[PDB]
Amino acid sequence: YLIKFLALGDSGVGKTSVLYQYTDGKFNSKFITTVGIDFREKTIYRNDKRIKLQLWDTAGLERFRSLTTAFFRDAMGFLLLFDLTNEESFLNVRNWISQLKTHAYSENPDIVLCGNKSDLEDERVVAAAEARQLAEHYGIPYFETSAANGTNISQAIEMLLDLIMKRMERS
Amino acid sequence: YLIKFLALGDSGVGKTSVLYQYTDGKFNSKFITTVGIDFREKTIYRNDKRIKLQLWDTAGLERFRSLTTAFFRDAMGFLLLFDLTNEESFLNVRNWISQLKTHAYSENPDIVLCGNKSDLEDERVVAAAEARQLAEHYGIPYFETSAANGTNISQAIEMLLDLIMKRMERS
Amino acid sequence: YLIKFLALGDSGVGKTSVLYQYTDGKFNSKFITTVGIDFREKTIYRNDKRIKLQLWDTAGLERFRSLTTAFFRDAMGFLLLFDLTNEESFLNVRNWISQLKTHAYSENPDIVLCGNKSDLEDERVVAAAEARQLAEHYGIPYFETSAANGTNISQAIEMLLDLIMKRMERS
Amino acid sequence: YLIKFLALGDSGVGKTSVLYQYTDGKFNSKFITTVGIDFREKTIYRNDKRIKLQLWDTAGLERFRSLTTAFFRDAMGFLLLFDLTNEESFLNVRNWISQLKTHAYSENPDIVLCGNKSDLEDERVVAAAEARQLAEHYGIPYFETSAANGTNISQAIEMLLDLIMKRMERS
Ligand SMILES: Nc1nc2c(ncn2[C@@H]2O[C@H](COP(=O)(O)OP(=O)(O)NP(=O)(O)O)[C@@H](O)[C@H]2O)c(=O)[nH]1
Ligand SMILES: Nc1nc2c(ncn2[C@@H]2O[C@H](COP(=O)(O)OP(=O)(O)NP(=O)(O)O)[C@@H](O)[C@H]2O)c(=O)[nH]1
Ligand SMILES: Nc1nc2c(ncn2[C@@H]2O[C@H](COP(=O)(O)OP(=O)(O)NP(=O)(O)O)[C@@H](O)[C@H]2O)c(=O)[nH]1
Ligand SMILES: Nc1nc2c(ncn2[C@@H]2O[C@H](COP(=O)(O)OP(=O)(O)NP(=O)(O)O)[C@@H](O)[C@H]2O)c(=O)[nH]1
Ligand SMILES: [Mg+2]
Ligand SMILES: [Mg+2]
Ligand SMILES: [Mg+2]
Ligand SMILES: [Mg+2]
Repeated sequence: YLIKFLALGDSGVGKTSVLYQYTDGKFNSKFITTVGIDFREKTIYRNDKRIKLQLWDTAGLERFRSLTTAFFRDAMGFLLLFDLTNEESFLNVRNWISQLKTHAYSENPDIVLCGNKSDLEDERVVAAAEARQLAEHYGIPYFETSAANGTNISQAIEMLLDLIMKRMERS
Repeated sequence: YLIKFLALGDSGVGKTSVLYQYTDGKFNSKFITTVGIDFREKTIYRNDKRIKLQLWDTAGLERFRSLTTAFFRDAMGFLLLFDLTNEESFLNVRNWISQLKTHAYSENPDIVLCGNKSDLEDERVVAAAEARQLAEHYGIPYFETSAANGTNISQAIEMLLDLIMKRMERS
Repeated sequence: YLIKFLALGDSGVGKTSVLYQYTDGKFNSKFITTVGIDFREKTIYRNDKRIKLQLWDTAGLERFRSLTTAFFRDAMGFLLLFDLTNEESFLNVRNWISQLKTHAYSENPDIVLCGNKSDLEDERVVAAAEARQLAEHYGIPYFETSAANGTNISQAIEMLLDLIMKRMERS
Repeated sequence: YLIKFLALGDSGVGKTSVLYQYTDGKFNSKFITTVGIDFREKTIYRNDKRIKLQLWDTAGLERFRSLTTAFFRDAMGFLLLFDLTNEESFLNVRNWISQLKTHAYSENPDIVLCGNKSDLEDERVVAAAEARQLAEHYGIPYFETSAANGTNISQAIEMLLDLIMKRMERS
């Protein structure tokens, strides 16, 4: 009931800003383009249970992440993000979901897709339906998040917790 | 009938621009000198068959590529490029073809050499015969490509597909 | 009686400046933000014995340190530092002490926490009690060090030497 | 009778300029501070034999070199350089020779120490005797080299060839 999952996606998505909105309920706009392999942890109570939630952050400038073979290997669920203000990030989601399924333990591992930076209404480039459709072909939940607003952040992470808690219970 | 091969060579050759000309039939002149380990995938029909072609790109600033021991190890053919406007790139091809043969699975693995940036007629430095000769000593196909024009791009990749499809069939 | 330990913590703490104050008894204010994996060595006489002390320095821009699986794996004690003039460094100590216990050999390995840059009285941000309290919850020694002054440097390293010498003797 | 050795030392020593003086008998003053893991090869005739000499270059900004566990592991001799115009480089030689002996195959592996940049007479900082003394305590050959002049370059590499050829013959 230590629960570990991994946040991943492209550089600029906002997976550092997103974990901090959840862990600490506020928004640091300052963030070095991550070089290392950090994590924030925090105790949650969901289904009247003990959850030491361990939120592992990754460097956006590699898919060598999930080649960690311990950090990725030890993780139980994945939180794939993209930026709703660059298409490139969104288009890679297929390649991400793909490489997860292959290099992961289970054939179908527990994933939640977030389209971040939703507050940037004026720079939106990914259309919501197309996103929802991509969520359909894979049958994984989708949330339009903002680490600036907090919109759907808690929902999104709580879903991933609920998914793997189900997986844990099914066993 | 998922087919994986790896594009490699020196930094500036144009192996990112070349995969995008093939995948998407156009030319992005913008490309950050690759830091990560990306790939584009795409479904092709060659010999009335299902081809999920997986085009793996590498960072030009290492031969630590092919030390990937999974990414290189899992790949079935190699697409070695050089720039026809710097000799250094061309001269390394021997050292590349060399280190492939050694660190690869088969004694003779399936390779296609491309001399890229052929549109840069005014800055050409490698002479075509010398290139063809180098292709001779190793008995691997050679194409003078441009990611700007698309010239010989499709031909070149289709050849590499045809080679490993032959290898697959021979087994 | 070659003794190896590893200095680690965040970028800017002063673990390069601290090893040099100890090895060489003076202060180089010049220090490139470490890119490699250096060490200083030096022969010491503690409990009337031969000590080839090997002081391994790490790059502050990773927890991929302690994933070294030889450099970290071969080390016998750890010297965790933080800067008393940025809270972030101090707050990570928990996450450091945590990840050490997990990825290390022994359940409880030999650690000494240093709060560096104590000379920067005017920019002090971590309160001494809170630091001492953090040392309490884990039961590991704590020193307020300066690589500029030398204050508590020798004490701190000599303690870590004494701890693992005890561990060696107990075996 | 493929012979592999590895050139290593600190960033700025001149181990890229030195291999090129040997391979090609001239001096490129232009050299990006190496990021990757290159090698030059060349066929030599020493003791009336076939030598495919493989000269592996390393990035100066790590001792993670010799952690390559294939590139270092596959190498048969080592060519340690330092700059005669910075003491730091020279002082590390002990730590280099040390870490070689430990992480290498044989207890005493085949090493040749070069003090490079000897042409920079006006900026010389390491005194020749002190260098020769350091060579004495370890009993490995020493040459004062210049990649600018070619002075002692061929001698130095030919010695390392002769050493490991002896080791090969003794077996
Ligand atoms: N306005 C706004 N900016 C955001 C949002 N999420 C992230 N950012 C901003 O996007 C930039 C990078 O986000 P960051 O938190 O570094 O994301 P990351 O995906 O962890 N970066 P990397 O992949 O390089 O490690 C910063 O400028 C950050 O403030 C968001 O929802 N809204
Ligand atoms: N004119 C022209 N420019 C080209 C061609 N191919 C690549 N380029 C240009 O060459 C530069 C580098 O191309 P790029 O694809 O990044 O090369 P790379 O070898 O993939 N780089 P890296 O190894 O770092 O991944 C870019 O400015 C790109 O437009 C070509 O056929 N013609
Ligand atoms: N005033 C003061 N400056 C210090 C002290 N210790 C380190 N510094 C300064 O802190 C800066 C970085 O210190 P350094 O030793 O390089 O830090 P590091 O923890 O080794 N960094 P990295 O993790 O990037 O290798 C340098 O400017 C150095 O002078 C100290 O005790 N007092
Ligand atoms: N005058 C002079 N300059 C030299 C000599 N050897 C190398 N240099 C110069 O020193 C600089 C760096 O040398 P280089 O060969 O790149 O060394 P390196 O050790 O491979 N560097 P890295 O560790 O970053 O890979 C360049 O300006 C090069 O021209 C020499 O004998 N004399
Ligand atoms: Mg980040
Ligand atoms: Mg590229
Ligand atoms: Mg440092
Ligand atoms: Mg170099």
